[PDB]
Amino acid sequence: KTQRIASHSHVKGLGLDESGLAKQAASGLVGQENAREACGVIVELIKSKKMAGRAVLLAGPPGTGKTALALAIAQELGSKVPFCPMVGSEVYSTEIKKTEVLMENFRRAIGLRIKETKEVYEGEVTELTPCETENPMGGYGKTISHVIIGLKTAKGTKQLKLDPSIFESLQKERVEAGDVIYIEANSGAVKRQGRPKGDVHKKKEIIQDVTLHDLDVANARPQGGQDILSMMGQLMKPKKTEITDKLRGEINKVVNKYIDQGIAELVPGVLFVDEVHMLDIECFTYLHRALESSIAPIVIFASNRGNCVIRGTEDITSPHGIPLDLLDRVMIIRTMLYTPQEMKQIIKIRAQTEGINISEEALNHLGEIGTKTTLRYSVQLLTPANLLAKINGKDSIEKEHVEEISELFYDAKSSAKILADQQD
Amino acid sequence: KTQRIASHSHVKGLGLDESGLAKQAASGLVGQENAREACGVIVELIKSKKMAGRAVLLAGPPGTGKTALALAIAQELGSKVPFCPMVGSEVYSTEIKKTEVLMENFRRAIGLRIKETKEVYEGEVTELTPCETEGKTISHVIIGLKTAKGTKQLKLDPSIFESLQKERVEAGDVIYIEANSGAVKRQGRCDTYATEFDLEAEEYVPLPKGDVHKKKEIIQDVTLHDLDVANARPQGGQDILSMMGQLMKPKKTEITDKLRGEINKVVNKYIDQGIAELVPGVLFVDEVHMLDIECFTYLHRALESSIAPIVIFASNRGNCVIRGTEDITSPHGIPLDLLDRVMIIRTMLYTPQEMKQIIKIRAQTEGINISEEALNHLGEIGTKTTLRYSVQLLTPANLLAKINGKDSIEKEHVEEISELFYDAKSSAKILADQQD
Amino acid sequence: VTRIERIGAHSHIRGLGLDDALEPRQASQGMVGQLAARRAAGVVLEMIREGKIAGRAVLIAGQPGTGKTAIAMGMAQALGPDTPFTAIAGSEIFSLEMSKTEALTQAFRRSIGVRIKEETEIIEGEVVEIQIDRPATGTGSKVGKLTLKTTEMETIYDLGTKMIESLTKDKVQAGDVITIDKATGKISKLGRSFTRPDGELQKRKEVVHTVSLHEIDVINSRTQGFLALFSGDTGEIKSEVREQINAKVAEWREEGKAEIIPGVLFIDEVHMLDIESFSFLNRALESDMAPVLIMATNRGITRIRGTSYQSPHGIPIDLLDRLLIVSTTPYSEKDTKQILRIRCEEEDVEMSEDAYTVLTRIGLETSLRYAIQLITAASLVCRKRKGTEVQVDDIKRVYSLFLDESRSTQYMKEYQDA
Amino acid sequence: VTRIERIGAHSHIRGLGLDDALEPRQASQGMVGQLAARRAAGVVLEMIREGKIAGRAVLIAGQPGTGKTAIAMGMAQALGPDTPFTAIAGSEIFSLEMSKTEALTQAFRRSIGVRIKEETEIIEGEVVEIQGKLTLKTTEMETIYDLGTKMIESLTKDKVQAGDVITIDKATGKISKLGRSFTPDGELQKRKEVVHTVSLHEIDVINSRTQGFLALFSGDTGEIKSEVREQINAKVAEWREEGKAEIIPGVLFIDEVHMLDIESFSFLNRALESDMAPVLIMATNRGITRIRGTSYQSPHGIPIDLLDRLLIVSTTPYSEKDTKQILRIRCEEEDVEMSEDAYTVLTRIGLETSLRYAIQLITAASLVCRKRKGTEVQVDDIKRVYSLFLDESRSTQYMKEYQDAFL
Ligand SMILES: Nc1ncnc2c1ncn2[C@@H]1O[C@H](COP(=O)(O)OP(=O)(O)O)[C@@H](O)[C@H]1O
Ligand SMILES: Nc1ncnc2c1ncn2[C@@H]1O[C@H](COP(=O)(O)OP(=O)(O)O)[C@@H](O)[C@H]1O
Ligand SMILES: Nc1ncnc2c1ncn2[C@@H]1O[C@H](COP(=O)(O)OP(=O)(O)O)[C@@H](O)[C@H]1O
Ligand SMILES: Nc1ncnc2c1ncn2[C@@H]1O[C@H](COP(=O)(O)OP(=O)(O)O)[C@@H](O)[C@H]1O
Repeated sequence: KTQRIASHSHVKGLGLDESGLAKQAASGLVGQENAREACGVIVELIKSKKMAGRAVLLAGPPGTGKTALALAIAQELGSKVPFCPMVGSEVYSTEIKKTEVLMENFRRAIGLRIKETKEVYEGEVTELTPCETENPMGGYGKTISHVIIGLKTAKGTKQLKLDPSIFESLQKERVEAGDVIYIEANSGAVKRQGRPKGDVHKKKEIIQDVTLHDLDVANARPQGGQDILSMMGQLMKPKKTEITDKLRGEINKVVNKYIDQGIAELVPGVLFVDEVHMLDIECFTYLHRALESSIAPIVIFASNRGNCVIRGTEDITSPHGIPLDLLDRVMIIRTMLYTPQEMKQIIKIRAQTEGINISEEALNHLGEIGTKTTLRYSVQLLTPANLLAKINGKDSIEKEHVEEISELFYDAKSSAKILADQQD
Repeated sequence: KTQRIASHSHVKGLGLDESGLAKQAASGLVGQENAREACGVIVELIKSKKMAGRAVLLAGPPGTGKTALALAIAQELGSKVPFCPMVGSEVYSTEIKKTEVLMENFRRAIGLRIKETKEVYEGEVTELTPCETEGKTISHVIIGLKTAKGTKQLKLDPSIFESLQKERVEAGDVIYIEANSGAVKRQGRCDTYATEFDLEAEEYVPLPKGDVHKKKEIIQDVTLHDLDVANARPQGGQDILSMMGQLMKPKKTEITDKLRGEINKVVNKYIDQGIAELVPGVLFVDEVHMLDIECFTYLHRALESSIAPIVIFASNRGNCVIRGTEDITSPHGIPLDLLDRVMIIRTMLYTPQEMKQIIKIRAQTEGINISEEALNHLGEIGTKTTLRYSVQLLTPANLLAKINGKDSIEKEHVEEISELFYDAKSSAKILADQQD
Repeated sequence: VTRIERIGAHSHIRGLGLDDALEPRQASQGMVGQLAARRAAGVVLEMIREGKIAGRAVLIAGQPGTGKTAIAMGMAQALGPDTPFTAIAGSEIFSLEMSKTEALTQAFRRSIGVRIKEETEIIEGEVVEIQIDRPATGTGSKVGKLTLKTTEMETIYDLGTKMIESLTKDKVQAGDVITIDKATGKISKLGRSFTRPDGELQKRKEVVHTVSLHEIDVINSRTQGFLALFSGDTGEIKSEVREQINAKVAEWREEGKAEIIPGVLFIDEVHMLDIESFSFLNRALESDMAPVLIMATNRGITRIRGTSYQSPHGIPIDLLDRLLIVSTTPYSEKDTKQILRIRCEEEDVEMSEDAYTVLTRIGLETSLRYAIQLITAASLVCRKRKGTEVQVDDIKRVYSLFLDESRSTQYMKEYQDA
Repeated sequence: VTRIERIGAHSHIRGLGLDDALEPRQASQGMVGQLAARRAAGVVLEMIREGKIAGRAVLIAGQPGTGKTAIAMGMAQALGPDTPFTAIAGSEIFSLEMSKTEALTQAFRRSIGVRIKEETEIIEGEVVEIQGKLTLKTTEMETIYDLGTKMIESLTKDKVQAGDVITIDKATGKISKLGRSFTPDGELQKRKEVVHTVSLHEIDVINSRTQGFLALFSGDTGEIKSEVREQINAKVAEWREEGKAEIIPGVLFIDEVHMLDIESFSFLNRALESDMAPVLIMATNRGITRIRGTSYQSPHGIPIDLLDRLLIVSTTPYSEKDTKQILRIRCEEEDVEMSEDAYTVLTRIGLETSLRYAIQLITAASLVCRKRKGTEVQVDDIKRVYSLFLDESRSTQYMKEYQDAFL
């Protein structure tokens, strides 16, 4: 019903022309012609899939719309290409080492599409006896490792054989005569307590989109068909670091075994690292070889400051919080500053998605107060003015409403002027 | 199959004369006569076993080769005295605290010597029906063993019989048995069919050769650390499906009150009965100056103990800031507290006349002979920068000499390869220009 | 259809070109220029492939953009199959779970390897089986018979009583490929695709399996799979590896039953590291069993982490004296255009010679890596133009949109933040 | 035959010689000098033997080489066997998996002992199967024991054979042991009155589910604070009211306290103000040192708040005359005789160099004496060892080169 209005929710595409030209106003995105024309080659780089391991850094003043532009890239590539946002502060973890998070980000970024053909056997369950215990050696009495279970379906009844481990796993769960129980080749237990159309034997092709990292965690810890592995399923390991040969060599080898068959198809991902100037220098050290990797997906970075001291060095300062060796690898992108005209236009464009009718005079005043301090302030003054208009009974926002709302809340720069009075 | 000249194999130990004097060049070791006698006293201190907790120190510039001298100390005492190195970077551990690590090392040095006669009973197992029986159980076991050298009969206890029945055992199978009661069992080890098919799988091996009863004398030395860690933990395995996957082996810190007292008492009883003989260990610490001050203040109090063995230290650098203090500096990177009570051994750089001699010893140790000209020029390159540069340059000179087809090394090969591999001094000269 | 394998930065080169006289070619196996570092890489490569010595360290030094890592990549690809090669990063050894020393010596453990020569009996061929063993009045052996056919000849012999359980668990049909092993394992193939016949009637398969040093893990741990797939707990207990592992490997060596194969360790960005690891590298190399390692340092003189003193080449003198440094020179202007051409051939890009001249001037004014990033974005613009060859105007517009660090340095005059 | 206990620095002295008048002897148990330190150590040691008060702290001050640790080890042996004693270094309390308060708290608890008197009878001996009546045999005598139907079902599952030594306790304990005869003692019927001295680990057995694991290693992290006071102090308090058990005080020694965290100093306030707590013997080897973690200058590297809770006993450096006497005492350690002229050179070196160096000169010279095939050391021997091994003050002069300073 309600989209919560994240303010980033309204987008379609970059609005670029079929010939590559950037339209002035398209898809609610106005301005940053060099940025959109610069990303038009990036979306073709990700769509081409031929090249990998190339990073693109976005630079500019705060509030230039680089995050919304990256979201426009993720929405332009479609829902099939995974997009995983991250910040420089997210890599810090007590359980995980600092390098392993950045190491697995490339795994969660890259998408995978697997077609799994499964056979399902459903119906009314009719059992005869269980599997009897056996003495050591001696040949015992045979009658072991064969489970006779009949299934009654509307199409007919068919008797089926099952392994002793399957019935041993179903013995823990409640089993009664006349209940619908789903049986699959995956040794999964699906039952219904208290209670089947189609043939007894079933086959279906289930197309699933799974990231590589999900296969890494699911591969490290099995689903727990065994007793002890099911106890490990009940008690969750907080985190564990995967070895390089398992994370890369083995899983990449079996994935290559699924590629030559043609059933599974691999798709490249997009790794978005925001506020990279706060990232530690160690993640840059590993990020060198991470960017030199052949299977590493394209990475996007964002720099909110011109120059900063490198984390952990405490002495050497570098532009954009990135070392020169790493800054040479990334492709710098410069974003233009917004003009007051495109600010006055983007305020009205924002008012369209918000669903609030604003008069042109109030748009001009919001453009003035937005040019005086910041655009984001005028963005935050939209809702209180309309709410005050609903309280006073007005149908639309007026200059007096935004005057009162702007009078109540103090500006950040004005508060900075009031600050540092050396009192209390 | 091949030793592959691992590290430096030219050190056979001190090999000093019985008169006590040290030769100029003996057993591949050239020079360091004062260090030769200084390390010749401590080996007699360890062989005497009169003192416990002594401290040794090696003071010398980097490149003097005092670590190889410590290897000569280890080779002179022999394989009887336990010797293990401890680097200064291994003290820091996430699961085990540094104090427990150093304590575990002090327990690693000292060891026990147990002389045991190994009685091996192995061969085809033919199980006769037990005679004793009656409130029934087993209580008696009769197992025959047949080999090409003869046949014997051995009686076993019901507990060992259950240890055999734990695995799969059938009639006419070869089994190994030790006096430790451990028995390696293999189902169907003998070569037979009798079933008309070869698909029985298992292991098809012909009847072994040799006598059934094997009497040997084996002297096993076990460090006290493995005894404390082995006895502190239940040390069980493969008897439970859940516990083997449940135990993560956190290696938590042991308690000194119960464990050290218990192990000390039981070892005292074992050595009082004459079964075991306690032998001291040797601890050789590297980069002692890089430890934290807490490891120092725990280190001196730890070595002041009567149960602490002799420890050897080495100082690879001069006066430096103490780790963790960030302010107070002390000579040799060690505080004045621990620098006292530790013996000091002088190690001085070699004169340039021994460069060609050491290079010659490494050359004849590698197995390749070099010409006098290549030894003079290579020696000049060695004394011009450092000995390690020439010693490490000895191998590629023989490599290029073998590629070109020459049986020996020539001055053109060593002087030609010297320009390809830059020494650290020249590499430091090309740098510092603040370029690129 | 496609292998879905994306080409990286160092994936353009395959192998390392060398000659018997140690004369580097102008362009060999993708490597262009750096004749000194090529010959040095051939010397250390021949020395590594010799396997006669172990424990030697070789360091390579070069400025950023000189292609120092690609040489080690060519050494890794040209090292040959079945040769253990360990590649780690300077920051990868830092972990909260395990200590940096245990992780470093764990890499040294993964570098070395052991080759064991064993021989087993493996049956290969189809399976023709008629099972009468299912029905029985009483308890019996229910042996039955078995008929197998192979292109060489056919064999007919009875089924096993111990393996009939594995035969009932696994899928066994007419014309299905199933291989029975002496280890009593389950290994089978697809018989429906081949039959819509291979092997011998009786044949033994002797395979030499290279055993990594990870055997220490399965020896110490209760289960081999858990700690092999993920890190799990920390390393093995002290004094256990030397006693049990050195004793066992001492029983394997010199007896002719197994041999020791040293590996290659590769550390990246060693300029920034703690002094504890630098101190552990020396004694780790002085150990009896140590791999031959190569480390790459791009930066110049830099302060080492953990201390306030600035060591030359970002490494203390103790470790610098322990290894030999091989310095690499930057690429010449004549070799730059050759690198651009071989990258055009590797990436299937067609560019005009004028674009190689202007882009070569860009390689003279700015680092070559930035040009390698310009051609990739320029090829897509050439795809937008629909032409089959890149033009100077397209790559010029790409140079206009994407600005280099040296070009974007003059745009910091805005003073957005400080 | 080499016992674990060996000769060492502090291992040559056994017990602390005292008198009824508390006058330290000239040479007592291998201790010469420090009459004030030995007398005050005897006063505080008598305070430990009385046990009339708890939560006391004694700090000894002096120059390095005055035998601070030797006095503590001397008082440790004079405390008597079968008494809890805990001496831990300042760095032992640091743990990554454990809090800094847990290690110090357990250091205060483990030193306090508890004496419990329990009377239990133990019947142990061999086993003879007779068909259910088992005949128990011993070397001294042999008796017949009749068994009902209760223990038969228990012995059918357990492994019991004729000749095995079995120990059954009227506590209803059952212990099976090896025969230890072909590979016991006393009597079969005996009433044993045993006084079991128990440490404060009762907190650990009550907190933990099983004491077997945590008895062999430090194990679990910090226990709940309420259990150590309410439950433990409640049970022990009721045991004091009933009179079953009697708590015995103990000594807690900490060395090199100059370097410690301020959190430990702030915890020692309540540790000393706690109801039950052992006496504290502290040894500080540095007069003024900055406390780690903060920038401050205070005597003995301790805060001024805790400075008034310690009783400081000053020490004096040993005279040149007493050095020859204590060295003569150290000559009896290795059973090596020295010439009369050797004590002049050894003491002369001990005047300008640390005493421990002179302690190592005799032991290091005795080996060269063995290489000389002589029965007594010579002046040339120690003069040669002085050239082989030099003191720090001598090695500092040769460090003036500073070829590689690593700076
Ligand atoms: N060109 C644009 N078109 C539409 N909306 C924009 C544009 N630039 C910025 N915005 C809006 O401004 C808001 C804040 O942008 P912000 O994320 O602060 O930019 P940056 O990431 O560059 O700091 C976003 O919610 C976005 O909707
Ligand atoms: N007395 C000696 N004669 C000849 N070579 C020696 C001698 N002592 C040491 N070496 C050489 O020094 C090398 C070991 O040096 P090392 O102890 O590692 O130096 P550092 O102590 O500076 O690290 C060995 O390879 C050995 O060949
Ligand atoms: N011999 C070569 N031929 C072609 N390209 C090379 C060669 N050597 C290096 N490169 C290029 O250099 C890039 C990697 O440079 P790198 O080794 O990181 O430089 P540096 O070691 O100075 O940081 C690769 O993308 C590769 O295309
Ligand atoms: N009064 C004494 N009598 C006998 N031996 C002593 C005496 N004082 C000190 N020592 C010996 O001196 C050695 C070094 O003492 P040390 O621990 O350095 O004292 P401190 O801790 O006060 O510096 C000890 O092993 C001890 O045996």
